[PDB]
Amino acid sequence: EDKRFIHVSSRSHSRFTSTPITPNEILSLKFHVSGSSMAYSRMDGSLTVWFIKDASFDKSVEVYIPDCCGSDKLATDLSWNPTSLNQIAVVSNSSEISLLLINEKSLTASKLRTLSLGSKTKVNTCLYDPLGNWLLAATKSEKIYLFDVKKDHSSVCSLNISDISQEDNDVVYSLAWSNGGSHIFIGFKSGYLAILKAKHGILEVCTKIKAHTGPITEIKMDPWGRNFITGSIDGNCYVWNMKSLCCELIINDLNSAVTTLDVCHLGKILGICTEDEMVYFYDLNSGNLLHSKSLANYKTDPVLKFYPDKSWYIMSGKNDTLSNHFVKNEKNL
Amino acid sequence: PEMEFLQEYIQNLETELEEESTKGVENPLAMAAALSTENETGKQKTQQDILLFGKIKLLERLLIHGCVIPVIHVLKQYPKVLYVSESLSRYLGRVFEYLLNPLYTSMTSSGESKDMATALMITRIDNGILAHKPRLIHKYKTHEPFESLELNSSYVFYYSEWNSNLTPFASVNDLFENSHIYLSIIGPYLGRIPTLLSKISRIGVADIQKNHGSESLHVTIDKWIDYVRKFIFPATSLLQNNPIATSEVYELMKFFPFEKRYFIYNEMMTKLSQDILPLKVSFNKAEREAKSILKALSIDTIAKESRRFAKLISTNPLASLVPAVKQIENYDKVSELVVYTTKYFNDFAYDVLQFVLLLRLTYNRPAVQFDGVNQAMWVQRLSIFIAGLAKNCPNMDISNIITYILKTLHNGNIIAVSILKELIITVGGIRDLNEVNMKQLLMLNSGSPLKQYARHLIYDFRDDNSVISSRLTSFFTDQSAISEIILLLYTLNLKANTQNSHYKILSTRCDEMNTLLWSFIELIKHCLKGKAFEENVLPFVELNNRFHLSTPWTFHIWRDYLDNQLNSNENFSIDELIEGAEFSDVDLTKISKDLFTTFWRLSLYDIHFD
Amino acid sequence: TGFKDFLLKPELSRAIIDCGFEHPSEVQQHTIPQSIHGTDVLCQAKSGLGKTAVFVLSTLQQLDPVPGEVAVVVICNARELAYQIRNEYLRFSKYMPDVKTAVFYGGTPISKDAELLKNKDTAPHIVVATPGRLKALVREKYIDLSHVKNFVIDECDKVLEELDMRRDVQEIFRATPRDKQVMMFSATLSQEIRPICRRFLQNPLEIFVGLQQYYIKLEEREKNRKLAQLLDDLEFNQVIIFVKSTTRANELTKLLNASNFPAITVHGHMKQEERIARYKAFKDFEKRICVSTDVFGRGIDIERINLAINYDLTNEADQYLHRVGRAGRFGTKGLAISFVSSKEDEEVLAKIQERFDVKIAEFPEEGIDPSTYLNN
Repeated sequence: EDKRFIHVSSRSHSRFTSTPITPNEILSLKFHVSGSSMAYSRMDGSLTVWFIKDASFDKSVEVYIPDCCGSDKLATDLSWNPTSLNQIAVVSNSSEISLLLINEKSLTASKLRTLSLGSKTKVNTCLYDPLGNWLLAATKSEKIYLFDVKKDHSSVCSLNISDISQEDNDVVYSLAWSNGGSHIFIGFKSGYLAILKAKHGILEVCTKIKAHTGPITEIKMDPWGRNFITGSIDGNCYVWNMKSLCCELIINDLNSAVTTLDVCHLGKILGICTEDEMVYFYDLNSGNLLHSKSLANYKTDPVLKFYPDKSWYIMSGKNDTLSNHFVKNEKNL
Repeated sequence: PEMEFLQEYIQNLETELEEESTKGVENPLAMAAALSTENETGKQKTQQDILLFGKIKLLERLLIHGCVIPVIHVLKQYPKVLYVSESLSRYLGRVFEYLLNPLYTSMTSSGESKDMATALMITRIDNGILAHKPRLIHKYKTHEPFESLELNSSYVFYYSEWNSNLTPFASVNDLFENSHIYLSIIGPYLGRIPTLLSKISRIGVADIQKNHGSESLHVTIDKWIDYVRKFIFPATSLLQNNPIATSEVYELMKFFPFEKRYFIYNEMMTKLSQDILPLKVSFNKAEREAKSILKALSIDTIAKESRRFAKLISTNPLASLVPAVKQIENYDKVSELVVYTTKYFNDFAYDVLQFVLLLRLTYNRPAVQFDGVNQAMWVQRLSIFIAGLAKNCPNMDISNIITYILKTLHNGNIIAVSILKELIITVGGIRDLNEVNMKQLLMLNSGSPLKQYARHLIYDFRDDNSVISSRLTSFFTDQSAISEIILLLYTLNLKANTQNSHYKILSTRCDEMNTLLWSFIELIKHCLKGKAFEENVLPFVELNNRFHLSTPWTFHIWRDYLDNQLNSNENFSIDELIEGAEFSDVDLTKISKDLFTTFWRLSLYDIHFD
Repeated sequence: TGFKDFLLKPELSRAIIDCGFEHPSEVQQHTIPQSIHGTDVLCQAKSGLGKTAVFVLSTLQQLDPVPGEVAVVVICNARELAYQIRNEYLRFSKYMPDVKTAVFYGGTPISKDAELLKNKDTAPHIVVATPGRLKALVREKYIDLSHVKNFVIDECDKVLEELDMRRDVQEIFRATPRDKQVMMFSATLSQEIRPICRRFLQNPLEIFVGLQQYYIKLEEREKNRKLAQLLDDLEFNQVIIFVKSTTRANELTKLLNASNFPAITVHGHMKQEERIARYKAFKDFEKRICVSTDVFGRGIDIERINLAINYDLTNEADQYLHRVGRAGRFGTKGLAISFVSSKEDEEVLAKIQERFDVKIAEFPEEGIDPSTYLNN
């Protein structure tokens, strides 16, 4: 366990005497279940996929490319494919669902396809199945779609949002696939938790429960399939089990709003990142509020993400934007 | 120990709670009461061997295995064997959760039947050869009753035949029979088992929805009206910080009349102190926690203190609201800080808040002051709180407050006038025309965007809060109150011409009630715009005949409605000029009705032009 | 509405209801409606009794809006008070879109202020300044003083006395027409300065001029523990803590900020720029607790304070009436708590009850009722 620094061009930007803003922003970060790739995305910078073979971080710098999704729009989130190792489903802001390939032998990145279903206003959410047999592209404005991947990317069915809930024009902040791949957990704006059945190609809602009274920010899942953890704009971060669909723990540490939730691959530590530049860690099987660490982050917005294979700690949060990787953190002081 | 030794450890622990419940010590572990700096001017170890070793360990190891019949026989003899260990209530909950889990999964069937298909685990894959391998667990046996799961292993209870004495039951007619036995032991103690309080209420909402039909809803609702009063709502008050498990109890309470919800809400504040002990300690733990937020309530720390405040009123609002309203009718500049918190309430909190506001408006106090020249200082401070809820938060049903306005105006009441007056100026943006410039006065009669400019200069916001003003009249038109308010403000103003109180007072009281009736008419014409207008307001062929409000008032409601029909069509033009009836105040025998009626028919929109 | 009974313009009487004033002072009762007619005024009154409210309401009725010409001139004493005149001139004129008001004081580049006055979108009809700055503008042809009809001299005794502040006020009087109205107000008007001041005026009008109290009888070391008991028992709006030193006053807020009572510090031995901003946030309801020395004993009007505790008791009865004159303003209820810790302390209250005829009773051991200082 020692502090080791992450070697991208973001550390060279701040090391020079450059005044105004050295990198710009971070939009999304997703892992493939292999646990060796990365989708490090920026706003006007570069979406940089990474492939480090054996060393900690100081082996090689793989690829940075600004002109990957074009030169006019940005990409909301980058979904990796569980079936194909060389496939990343990037969805641009306005009208592009393109599908890219990466090459290890060459310093380039090629594109396999760019399929689109028309009258696409803004698709901001794309995520594959945990087994990699479906793709639910969901707009926050009009309706939610459903495709496949095993034969090709062909549409099957779609559901309009106004049939799910009936209050007002609601925004879909975050939604999450089930762990078997058979259900959809979707998080509304007024604190509704709706459960949609997506077996193979049919999309129908089961029930809706009132989680709390705010925008449900994130929804994560337990690798042992006992429970699922939600976030909030309030201080609440409940833990709902699945066999009875009631609440078990309550993480009542209401000092700010909640922005980022992660779990561990063993399912022990819950990592909550708030808006006062304070991060936490907790326990799932143990009692309610039993911290292991709290860390004061600096003035800018951080992000938090856990590896799928072994417990290694990715935070961001340097002076403008840089990521930190904490090695061998089984104890963490 | 012995039995006469345990009964004197019970009285030694019951007195210690009541000594802390009444006044007690409060926070000696502060950095001001501990440190004092000025520059220039025995029986414990015996009472540790009562919990860990003895009868109490025997009485709670018989509940872990299966043996319930001796423990129920003991805890009916000596009920104050609780308040001793907190673990003896968790094991009457694990027994009761087994008897109800086959029942709970049958009513909420198709969700939980797919939730054994939802409860699946991730498979650990490999990077090199693209494998797909499941996870490897181990099954160990321990002496602790609750199931655990370590990094690589599970811990199951060793005594696998622990449940063979017990039997789960049928739909409802045994759950109403096995609860007088088990849930009368742990009476107000289900707050330590918050998952069991949701599963009984999720049955009660899914029992009314299943028995929806048309027939069995009068007895099926009165069945759960005695099951929530008896041991579900007193179990909610012994909850510390739990917003989600409190809304599940209210989801079964939405199916009740609002009259028998205010009977449960009022029972909790007279059975608070005169009755059962462990919620009397918990009602005094929230009143000293509500008052510790209203002292540290500032305009800079309100980002972190409003979420801390609303979380407390989401859990126990029978205790954290009667303090919090007492500092509303005394001090302002916290009324602007309370209504910023109210965006984070839940729907349980919005019902007691309407009950607490009705609790203070009817309390025995002098509403008028010693002389009569001023009303009071609370009646004008409470009316900016009520009118501040109706503007900011849209999820608060205020229909019982408006029903309080309607009935008390028949008696003649100064609080109902003062709540209604601040509702119009705050929610709507109606301003009075008695300070107005003469150049702006001619600009307010020309129907134009200049009319929209003349209200921008006089600060009369109507195009901004047009949504919030329509929601307020929606509560008036649901009870059909719009034709009742206009007749009540006119009658009370005319009834105030005979009261003898002072000489300068009733020259201002008559003027203030006159510009309230003008201010409510102007809210009607902005909201009920179109075909909805004629259904609520009374037609003036009977407003002048049945009632007798005088001729400037009758024409004032109706001039803008006859205007848009006369410029619609020529066939529409002939219709409204014949629309009339008897006139009590004027005789059309010597005044020429051609020129008389077009006086009141015309406005200043078409006399002057620039 | 007592200020519509000044028979003002309907545009000016609108914002006064939004300004909250309803009762005129005795200084405003005698000199404003005669200043509307256009004669000059000479006024003497106490400080903070509505002296500034005379000349704001009087000049907004008189001005005719002309594009790009000044009409009101105010000369003052310092850079701080001129910012206070600007904030009150705009408040009564929130509903007049044509009028404008800017402030001039030292420390600011004049040529950058010359771009402020030349551009017509910030060329006001009303200009307020200190004469240390307003002398410097006319000597380079920046502003013109030929269309002004109202002249205001506040603190006329304190400006005309110093000979360096006498030369700058004379050249502006020579750069303006004498067929004009000149307004002169100050707080202290002696018999020596009044033959000096009559040179600018033509036929002027002359103007010359409960609370529950308790004390705790305790010894020396129980009152740092009685502090955290009197805070967590009393339901307070805003509290002030009076310490007779500056060494104990800074040790207390570091003790209170870690006891989850956020507080601030304002007294002497500190920068005056910090003394204005820290006292502003306490009026802005940023924090509810402040400690202070005997600077804030006299004259400060903040009506949200109803609990004043005396950490170190006074030796006289003429300082104690000022510290508890802050709490319970204008009929409001308040509380006065004193920590008796010395031998000379008991003699102070023994002369108080015989002079002010007020019975400072004994603190009851059961505590006070919660309904005698809220309801009663």
